[PDB]
Amino acid sequence: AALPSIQLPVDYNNLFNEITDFLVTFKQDTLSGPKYMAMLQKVANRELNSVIIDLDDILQYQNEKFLQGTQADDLVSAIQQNANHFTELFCRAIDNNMPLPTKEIDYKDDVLDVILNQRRLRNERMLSDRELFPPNLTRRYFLYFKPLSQNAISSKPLSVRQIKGDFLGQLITVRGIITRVSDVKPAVEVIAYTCDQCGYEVFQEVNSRTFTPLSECTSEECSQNQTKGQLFMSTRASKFSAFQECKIQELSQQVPVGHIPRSLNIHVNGTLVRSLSPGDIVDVTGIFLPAPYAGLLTETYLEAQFVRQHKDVEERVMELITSGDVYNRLAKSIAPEIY
Amino acid sequence: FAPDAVFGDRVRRFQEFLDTFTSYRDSVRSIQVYNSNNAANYNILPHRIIISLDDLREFDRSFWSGILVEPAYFIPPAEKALTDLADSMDDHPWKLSFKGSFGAHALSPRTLTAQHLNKLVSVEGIVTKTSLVRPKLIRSVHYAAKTGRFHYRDYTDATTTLTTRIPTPAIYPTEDTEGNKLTTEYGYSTFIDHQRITVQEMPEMAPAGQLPRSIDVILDDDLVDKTKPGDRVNVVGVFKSLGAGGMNQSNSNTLIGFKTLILGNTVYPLHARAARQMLTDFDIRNINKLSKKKDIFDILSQSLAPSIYGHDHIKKAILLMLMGGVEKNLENGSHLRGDINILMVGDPSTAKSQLLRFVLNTASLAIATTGRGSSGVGLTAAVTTDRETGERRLEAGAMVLADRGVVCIDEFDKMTDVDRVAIHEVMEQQTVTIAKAGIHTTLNARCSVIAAANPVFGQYDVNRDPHQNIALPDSLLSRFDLLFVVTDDINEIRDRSISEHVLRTHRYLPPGYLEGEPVRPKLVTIPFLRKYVQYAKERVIPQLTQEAINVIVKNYTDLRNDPITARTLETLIRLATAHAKVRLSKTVNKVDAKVAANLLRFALLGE
DNA sequence: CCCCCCCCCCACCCCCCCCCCCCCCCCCCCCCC
DNA sequence: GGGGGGGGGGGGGGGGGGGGGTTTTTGGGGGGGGGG
Ligand SMILES: Nc1ncnc2c1ncn2[C@@H]1O[C@H](COP(=O)(O)OP(=O)(O)NP(=O)(O)O)[C@@H](O)[C@H]1O
Ligand SMILES: [Mg+2]
Ligand SMILES: [Zn+2]
Repeated sequence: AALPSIQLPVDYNNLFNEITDFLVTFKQDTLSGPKYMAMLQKVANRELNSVIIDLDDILQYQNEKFLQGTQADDLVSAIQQNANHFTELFCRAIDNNMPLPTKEIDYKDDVLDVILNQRRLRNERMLSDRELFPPNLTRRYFLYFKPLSQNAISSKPLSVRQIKGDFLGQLITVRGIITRVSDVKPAVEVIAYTCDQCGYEVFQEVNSRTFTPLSECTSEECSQNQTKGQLFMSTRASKFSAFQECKIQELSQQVPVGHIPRSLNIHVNGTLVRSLSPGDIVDVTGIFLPAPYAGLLTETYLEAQFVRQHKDVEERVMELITSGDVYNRLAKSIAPEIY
Repeated sequence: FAPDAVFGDRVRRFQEFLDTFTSYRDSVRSIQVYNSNNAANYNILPHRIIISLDDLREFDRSFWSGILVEPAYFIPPAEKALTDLADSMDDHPWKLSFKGSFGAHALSPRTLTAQHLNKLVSVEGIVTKTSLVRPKLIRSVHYAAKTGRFHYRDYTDATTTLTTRIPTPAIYPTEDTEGNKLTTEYGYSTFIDHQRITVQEMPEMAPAGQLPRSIDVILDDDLVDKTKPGDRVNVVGVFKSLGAGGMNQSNSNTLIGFKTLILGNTVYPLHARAARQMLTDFDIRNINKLSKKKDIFDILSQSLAPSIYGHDHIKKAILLMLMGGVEKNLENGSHLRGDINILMVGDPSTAKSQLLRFVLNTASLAIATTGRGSSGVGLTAAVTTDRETGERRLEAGAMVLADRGVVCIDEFDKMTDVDRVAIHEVMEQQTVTIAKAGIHTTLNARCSVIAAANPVFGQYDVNRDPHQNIALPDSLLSRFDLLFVVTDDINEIRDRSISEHVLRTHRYLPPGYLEGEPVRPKLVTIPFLRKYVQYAKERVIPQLTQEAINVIVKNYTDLRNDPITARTLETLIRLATAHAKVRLSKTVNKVDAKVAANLLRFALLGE
């Protein structure tokens, strides 16, 4: 099945270079290392599991570069347009740039370090004539795009019915009330398989609602010996990610006259999980995306990225104690407008 | 004959048409500059033109009849020519819409017939069972990670196109021809919004003893959500068939037919006997001129239901209920309702049902109900499975469909109490709450209920108290703004008056009919009255004022210190505010409070 | 205490699978050294 | 007398084809409760 192809006003090699230059350059100097390299150092020390990319920072970086006279290709507009791809680009930039830890963490107890170290030893023996992994397996952090502050589409608080189909793929912010929330469940990122007949594990990255389990050992340790060894899934070596499904519903003021309040599924992953409770009135930024099940009609959901909620004592109580007439005034303060 | 050979000539003829009737060029440019301004100024007009089909006839009858009788071959060149016109304007495919004089192609879901398939038709009806809105995939774009090129794929189904192009299986690519792994690019990929609605035949038109027919309409992009259920509508579109109709041999059934649809091109809401009436400056000036007549409230209320004798205070209350007072929103989102809720309880044959039917014909948005015929679920909202997708979805009931309108309830005391238990939240909170089927929501039901009832006995018994005469609980009666008690009390003078009026009413003959042929002191007309109500609802929000407050507190304390309760006060405020709307006045004044107190005094005392 | 009411419960693409065909490998037999 | 080569059988792999994939209303009976 062949495909036609077209030219577009974007170049991901160029934008990858723009992203990594930003990542090693920017800092909030008006507040007086680079902000993101400091945050990545905190990730290296495993003290922080979330990288929050600010579109405000990309705007200020663009403004600085434009003040220095170079074009900057408006990366903010690009990554508001097609945010899903740019999560992958930012993670590649981080997985290249991220520094070593400054603080020690008792590393030997980490299974993924042990298993990939054993792989590296075996591959050194192979390479001595006697990528190393899928990148998601080694990527401990989670990456999120924080919207533009009002000072543009990620900034605007749409109602759910204002999310027309034209906004698919875009980073948008939606205003509503959470009507129900799922219990947290483990989604797979990378499935890990032990091989019984050679020991050399293999991995499957999963990008979809469903996957097919591997059986025959694809590794050359088996395949070059044409040994049809058996793969068995292991939870311990697999990378799971915390997954949770929520549903947001448009508020009573957003519903037009005589319409039903429309609603939208929210998918929240990683550290951002269980930031949403039912009954919360909230602005949620996320990538609005489709999912195939109908035929050409689509299921659609919001991949959550950022959450904005709408809504000392043992000595401060002495303010009222010393203020006095406490019983009378506190009694009058029950429903104070009621005679 | 093959369509492509004539496409160019059809394009240039529609281009000559658009050049000739330059109002369409002006419309295209007006849309473009509006959208450019609103894009830069930091809400968007659609890329759609309504052409008067009469203009296209007067230009070229052959092309006009081509649009009507063969739209699959004549709308694509017309839309191409229109898109080229929009391209010729300074700095996306443009779509067409049609109006006027369809002739035999003006139909209903009954008389729409298999002979009409693939023709352009106009259907009048009432909307029901609107689907959820869903994005429909029409193009997907894919970055080939190693190759660097952006591959793409177009998609087709029988709804996306006027002609039966080969289907495309809705599969996303995953590999280049060389086997290189693709990644799908949302945001460059293209999706149209898609919605499926059922237009039902108007029950007034359906012949003797047959139930209304219905047909399904498809709406795309900006036509989506232009209607809700219960809207009376005219839809224009291409009537089509789709699917295999059982010809695919897995289906053994010989007799089933083909599925059929209208692919919609425009959607007009209706209340012709338009849902929102247009007002000329002549209408504005006449409406203001009448508002300065010193007794305008009497003129308008006498102009309500001119075929009903008497009942003057009820028609006054009805007028103020059509023009309810301003709704208040307060701290912590606390809420005070602005509807006026009326209950007519009384003897038989006292025009209670006829007054409900007049209100049903006069308000901008009214929903009829009857006590036995209404379920409590059928009143609030009902869970159903949307067969378009398979999900549980709410269907709006009468109270929700009447939001920012009115509800008429005849035979109200005949309701079962599990129905009336569902009335309470609408009256008390202007809302209904659902907590079933895993659906936990609250819906707006902001509307004036007007209801008709009889006492527990067949006629009102003046020997006994109102709570003993009237079936309803006090916990429901207290929620109505005005409780009217009417009686058919016998009196020769009143009987003579009402009788000669009713005989004049029954001696009517509509224009043009022969004598005895079957059908197929200043007062305003009902179209004028409907326009006046729309004007006053839209354009004036009366502000409360101390000179009115003085009258209100004086009257409230006097009424209470001789059934009266705290709720009576904001009822008086609502009645005064609505009478200020009758005066078209930015303020409520002492006159409004005096009339409000006089009318509520009539309702309470039988004054 | 009896009767009537009213309340409750209930009915088209992709994967798995199976069949067919072709080639290769392994054993046995015969000849040659 | 043993080893190589040739020839035949048997097994395995690959390819191709095919088939499968719940609330809401209405009516009835029975049980429980209230009013004269
Ligand atoms: N004041 C009146 N003027 C003219 N016709 C009247 C008047 N009062 C009653 N009628 C007629 O009485 C008939 C019955 O009216 P209707 O509105 O059904 O009465 P109702 O109050 O609803 N009675 P019911 O439904 O039994 O409680 C209609 O045909 C009216 O035209
Ligand atoms: Mg009646
Ligand atoms: Zn193996």
